Amino acid sequence: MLILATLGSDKSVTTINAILTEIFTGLNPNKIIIFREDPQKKDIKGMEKALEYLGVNTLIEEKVIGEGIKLWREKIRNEEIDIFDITPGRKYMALSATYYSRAEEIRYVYLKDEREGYNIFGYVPFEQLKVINVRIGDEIPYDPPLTQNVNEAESLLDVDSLRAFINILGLHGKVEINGIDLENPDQVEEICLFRSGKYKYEEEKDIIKEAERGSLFLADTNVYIRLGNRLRSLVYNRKYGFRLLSSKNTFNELYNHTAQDTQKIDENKVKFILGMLSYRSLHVPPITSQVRSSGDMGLINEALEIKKNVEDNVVLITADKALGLTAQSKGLRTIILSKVRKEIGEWDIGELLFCLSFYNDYRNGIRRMIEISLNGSKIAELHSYYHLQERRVKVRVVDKRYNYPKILEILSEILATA
Amino acid sequence: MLILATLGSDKSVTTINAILTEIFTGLNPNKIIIFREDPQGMEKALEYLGVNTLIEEKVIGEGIKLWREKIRNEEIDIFDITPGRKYMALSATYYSRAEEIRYVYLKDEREGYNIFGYVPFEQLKVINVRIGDEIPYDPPLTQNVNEAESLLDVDSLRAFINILGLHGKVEINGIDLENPDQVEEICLFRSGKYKYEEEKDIIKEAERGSLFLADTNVYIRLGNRLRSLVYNRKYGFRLLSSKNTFNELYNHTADENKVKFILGMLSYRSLHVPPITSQVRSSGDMGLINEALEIKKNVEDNVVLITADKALGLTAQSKGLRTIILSKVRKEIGEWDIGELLFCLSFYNDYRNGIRRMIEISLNGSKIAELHSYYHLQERRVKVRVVDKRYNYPKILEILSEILATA
Amino acid sequence: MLILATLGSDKSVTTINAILTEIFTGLNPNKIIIFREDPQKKDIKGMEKALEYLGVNTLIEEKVIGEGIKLWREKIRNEEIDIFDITPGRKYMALSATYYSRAEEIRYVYLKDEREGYNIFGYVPFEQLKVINVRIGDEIPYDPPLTQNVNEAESLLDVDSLRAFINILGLHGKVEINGIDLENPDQVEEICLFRSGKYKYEEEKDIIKEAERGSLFLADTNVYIRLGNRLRSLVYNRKYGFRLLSSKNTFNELYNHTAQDTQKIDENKVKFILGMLSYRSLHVPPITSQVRSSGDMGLINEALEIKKNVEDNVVLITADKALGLTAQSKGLRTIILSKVRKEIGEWDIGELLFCLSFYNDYRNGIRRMIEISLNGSKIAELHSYYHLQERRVKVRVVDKRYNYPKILEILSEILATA
Amino acid sequence: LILATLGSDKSVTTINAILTEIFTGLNPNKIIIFREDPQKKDIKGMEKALEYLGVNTLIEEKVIGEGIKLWREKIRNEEIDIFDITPGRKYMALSATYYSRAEEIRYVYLKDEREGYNIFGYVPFEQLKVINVRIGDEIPYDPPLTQNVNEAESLLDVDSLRAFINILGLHGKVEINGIDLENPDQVEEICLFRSGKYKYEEEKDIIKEAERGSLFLADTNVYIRLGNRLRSLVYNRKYGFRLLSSKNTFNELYNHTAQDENKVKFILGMLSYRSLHVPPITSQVRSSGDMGLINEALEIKKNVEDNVVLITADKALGLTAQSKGLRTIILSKVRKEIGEWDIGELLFCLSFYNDYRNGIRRMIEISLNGSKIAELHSYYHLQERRVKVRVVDKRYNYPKILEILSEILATA
RNA sequence: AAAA
RNA sequence: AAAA
Repeated sequence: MLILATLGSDKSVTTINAILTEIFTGLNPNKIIIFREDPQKKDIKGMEKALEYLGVNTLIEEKVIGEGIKLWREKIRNEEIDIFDITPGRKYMALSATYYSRAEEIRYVYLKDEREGYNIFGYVPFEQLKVINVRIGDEIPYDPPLTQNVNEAESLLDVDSLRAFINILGLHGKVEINGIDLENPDQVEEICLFRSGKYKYEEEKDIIKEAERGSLFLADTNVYIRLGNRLRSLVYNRKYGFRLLSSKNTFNELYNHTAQDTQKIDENKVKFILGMLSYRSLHVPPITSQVRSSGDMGLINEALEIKKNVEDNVVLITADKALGLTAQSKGLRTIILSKVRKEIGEWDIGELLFCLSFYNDYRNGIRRMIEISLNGSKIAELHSYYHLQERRVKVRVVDKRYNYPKILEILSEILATA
Repeated sequence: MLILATLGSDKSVTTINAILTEIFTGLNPNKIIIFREDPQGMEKALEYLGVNTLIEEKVIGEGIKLWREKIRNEEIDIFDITPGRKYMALSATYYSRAEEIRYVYLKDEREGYNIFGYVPFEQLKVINVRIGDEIPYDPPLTQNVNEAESLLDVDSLRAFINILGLHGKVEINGIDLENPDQVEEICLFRSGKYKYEEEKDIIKEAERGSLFLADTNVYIRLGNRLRSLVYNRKYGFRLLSSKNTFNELYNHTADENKVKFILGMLSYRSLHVPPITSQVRSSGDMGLINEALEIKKNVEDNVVLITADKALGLTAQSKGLRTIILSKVRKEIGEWDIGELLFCLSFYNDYRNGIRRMIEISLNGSKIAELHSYYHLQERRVKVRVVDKRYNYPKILEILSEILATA
Repeated sequence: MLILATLGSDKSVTTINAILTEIFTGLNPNKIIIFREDPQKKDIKGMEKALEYLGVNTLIEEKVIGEGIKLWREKIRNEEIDIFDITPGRKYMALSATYYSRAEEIRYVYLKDEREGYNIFGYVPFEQLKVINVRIGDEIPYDPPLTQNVNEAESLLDVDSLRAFINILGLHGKVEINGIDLENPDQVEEICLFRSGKYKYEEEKDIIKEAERGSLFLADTNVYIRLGNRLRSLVYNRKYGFRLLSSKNTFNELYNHTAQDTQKIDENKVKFILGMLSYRSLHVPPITSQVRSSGDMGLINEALEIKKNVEDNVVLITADKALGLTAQSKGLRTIILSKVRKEIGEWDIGELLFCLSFYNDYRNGIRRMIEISLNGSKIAELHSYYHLQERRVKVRVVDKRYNYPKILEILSEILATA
Repeated sequence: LILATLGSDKSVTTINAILTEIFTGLNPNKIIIFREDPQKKDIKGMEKALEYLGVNTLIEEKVIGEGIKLWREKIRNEEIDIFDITPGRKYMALSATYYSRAEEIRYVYLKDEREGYNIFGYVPFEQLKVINVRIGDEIPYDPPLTQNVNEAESLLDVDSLRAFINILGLHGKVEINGIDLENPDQVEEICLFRSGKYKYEEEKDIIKEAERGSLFLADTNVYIRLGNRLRSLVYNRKYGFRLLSSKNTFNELYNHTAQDENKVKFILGMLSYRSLHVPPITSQVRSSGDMGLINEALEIKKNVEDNVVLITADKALGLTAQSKGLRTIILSKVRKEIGEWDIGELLFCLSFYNDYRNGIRRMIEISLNGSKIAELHSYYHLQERRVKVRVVDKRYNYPKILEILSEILATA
């Protein structure tokens, strides 16, 4: 009997996430109505299956109306509706619904920081997302449903959906990461913590500042190892573009530690492999052909040769103080990653889990299982995935009541078709 | 007595454009009140439109309850609820003292969030949210604008044409595109008025996450439209900066052919930080294919070659290289870039082998402004000299571009 | 109000083609019922839109009955069916329908040669596919509808669908191919005729026979040029596998005419490019390097080296007599393609149009247009597509009443989801 | 006492429909095969095969010809007790259900049709239901013993040995003795992967990439451990067989077999390699090592349109390949197959290993309810893929029948 | 669409 | 069209 209505945007994600957020306040609709201006490109019944996995069976009817305000007037008014979410869609659609829907309740999902919007459901932490009764103005709490009838335990999750998994799980209690000893991380584990942003260098903000000034960058090996994918944002400036040059010396050092032979894997090969993959994620290998191993003087000399031949200032980025001093002596702008700070704000938990799953799936010695637990009990385990371009991790859920990755997997497929 | 109100969003572009759209329906308010959610040359631009108004920014704070009680404490005639959050628009249309609530309806939102006038005004409808009828445009003339010359980017020049079009027939004089010489035909492709069918193949390959290398002619003819063709949401900018193409563009840029390769190098630098670190030293057909093969051998990504040369493309395909060959042409039946066309035609005009000629914009047969090529180290502008002081909108678009750049 | 019911098999293609064959007998249902023993793994959506372009505009419903002949007993008995098609699905399912259905007609689609089945709709010529009333035994003739409300002129068609387009169009009258003098083809046009199977060499039967004996083949350039993709079937048996070795001499000759430089395109460059593409579709380029051997003796000398170091018999294939005689004087078994045969049976019309579109799109002089005309009236034009692995031809329909490629394009997307 | 069935163009369906009915306890004197086309069997040891089952029968073939009308005419007069309609076209099955003199119409229902069209007994009989279509009762299996054989020895392919186990399982508990797989040594672990009893988690990635049209190169350990199961993993209906024959892998396999302990794996790998590939004799690659395989993959990647993927069981090699831009599938994680796997492949692998084990030679035996039935012996031939089965219990010599059945279907 |  |  319960009818839940909403508005159908050209964006699929807002309409989807508005419906999904409402289901997480305990509501169990039996019919969902999507009022549309224009027909939708193509939807799927996978929304029905994803809702089914949350204990909800519902008919999903789309009603196409058109542009007219009076046409929206009439069809909204004489439609039997119990709850009406108005977060998606144009402003005139929400106005028409609010004033003229016969709904008992009209609701609105309030996202304080819109910069975190338009991502997979659960990506934004649920403390920063508010469901509001627009008629009274009251924050309305989340009642997170459990998963049901989920036959498949394994799913493939990207970094954003892995973080969404943690946030959705966090509605039920305390989520914890097992397999990492946060008080005594080894060399690679410390590297993964920097790569995820849990630990940062204060001088990263100097990289941002120099990017605004339009300088060009060259980085040594450890910048790629420790900053990882986060280096892309630091060196990108909206007005000047991608300022990081593809250092020949840095690639040569990464190549010599990873590609010359099939040496057995120890901690230092995993560390240099993390740098090599991060380097490849940002640059095509500039070395079409060259093999020369210098390390310290090589990067400085490469920066000097570039300095002589471009108008822009060349800033050298390194985590090595001795190299940084030598570069400054030869007249080079330098950013030395030295000051560690632990992040109290936002960081990439998904990236950390990706990095740790990669480390433990290929390390020598006594490896560890990377697991996610809720209120002390194990919920899922994590395994690396071969495909490095469409980056996924394999989540095996050991608790049938909390298999949100399967829903997130289906939702990711819906979002990807757009 | 006449007071116009709107909402203050985190974007300045929506609040600004909502005010200007309302003014362009004939409105001349004395007070403009912007109801904001937090403490965040506009008055000069409204001055240039004959509007002498007080712009007051009234902060209410977060919460729908705070708005339900404070939005009423003001006298308003016309409230435009287009910008801002939904709940801010919700309470404003229900608890304001406004005789008229309006909404600037954007038919296609992908054209939004630009400078005022960028959207063609046939796609922009001002409506009263209670009746729903279209409110016709009553475009004001420019007043007290004494400086005739302005510097406009490619989008502002398009906005000038559209705003001028509200007054009548807009024409360009000094160009005959029939029999487009080599450069003229190129400017048509750069502007998008003429397009290659195989541009869809670039879009399709970009959706699949391929990397691209393009020859010199692709940068020349596709221009900066390459930016949207090779950009995918999932993987981003898929066009590699070919060292072979840069070498050939640098060599030619070291006078009809010179225009071609300056246009190509301009687009290249606007799309790429040049590949300074690459050791490739070739500047020919086989150099491009061989550069593509070397990249293909060493990267995870799929490599696709873009060329406008059948002989190159067929040779590349004979070496196992997936290739997009721009051959077949279609006349665009929808949107293209008049500003890019005029920027391109202005640059050519100064270096034509014939006699110097003037490109001008006219309204209903009467000359409005002239377009002059302007060269700066970094900026990409055209100098517009308005000779009809009633239509000196470039001065206003110049001011608005400044305010948007402050973002 | 026609309710056309049918059986739903694990194959979607047998279901899909059964409905479409019924609708090409004038039938215009408003409801279509699919009876299922199992719920379909996939979920078809464009099946409705395909029928809308044929002016049908029906409902589709999947009745899941399950295992058991009584369960198929009862749930078929109390269901209103006018016309029932029993072509798809298990035999027990058809028996339940032809026994306990209140259907007026019960229809079977008879396919004489099954080997041409399970393909895109319209692939088998409609003169080899019969619609039969099971009660009477009589052959209901075809009433091919036209296309309605389809304004997207352009479509992308694979080889099979292109031949299906011709067969569907042939239901209305004389289908002709414009842009080629069939009786006076030029060098490349003659090559396309052999590649398409319109003309064959009688000695192709010798290739099949020597394959069944487990011989190994070396083929010169003209074999790849003139036989094209048809060569794959000729050199393959289920027992001994793919018998064609990747000749180093043939690739060198193909490379020198196509890849050594960016020479302008004339007839001969197109001819050798067709050979190079065919060669690449059958072998990995064997020479990791160069040997700079090209001509008559190179292939024979290559065949002699292989013969002296491999146990299986080595058979040279060529279309050049002088090379063929020279090889036999050196003690090599040789298959010489000399005797032409015009195909009175089945050949590959889609491949011919592919080959001609490629030739005319990268041609030399006067711009010839490849068109498909019906009853003298231009129906569509053809253009080449960049992607050689997923092979397509761009079809532009100039007649809104015959835009079957859009339906075949939609159906192809459904078939690919398997 | 007359059994009828339909004659399809495929011999296997008509044959297996007859054999399944015999295994529901039927002992006919006359079998009628109703056909549509003038074709025949061209030879049949079916009477000899059925004679070994205690079925002294005559097999008759009635040609009718295309048409629903002709079928309706010629079916009523035929006196038949049991008619099976599983093979053939629908219409021939449709007429034989409505216009036949048979008192009982039956249908052999196969749960997963992907397992069909194989030698009789290949499908586990739990998946095979004989159904009377009038009511719908499942008819229980009543398997006949073997009579009048006197030839103990047979040569069976992998699929017949599996068919032997399944048919023998209708009489109760089948066990394999002389084999202890727990505590698996190096070769025993290999045989378990080849048979599919243990599978790699990353085999799913091979399927995924194959559906996307990728080309594959594999190192030596993939051929050794995956064996002939590679044929299914690297085959896609849209693009075909996607595994390139690596010259680096062939050189390593050739060096270890053509010029003992631990040589068993490399023979097994080479047998799988040749079964999947015509050896790349035309390739000029001469390396036989880790870097050689990666470098061969790079040169192919550079020169071909297809995406190139490397398969290896060596993490150090795979991580090196990934460092060079190569997309790599690394087989590392193991799952115990909860479902179907190849018992015949395991026994073929273990039999071959048995002749070269250390210390004592142990004989592999198959038993029924604790009683020995047959022994498995390795047999060597140039193009065989055969095992030698000596049945010691006259009552259960189904290999002899399967040998005859393998011959009939071989002429396909 | 001749063990779906 | 989660602050045109």
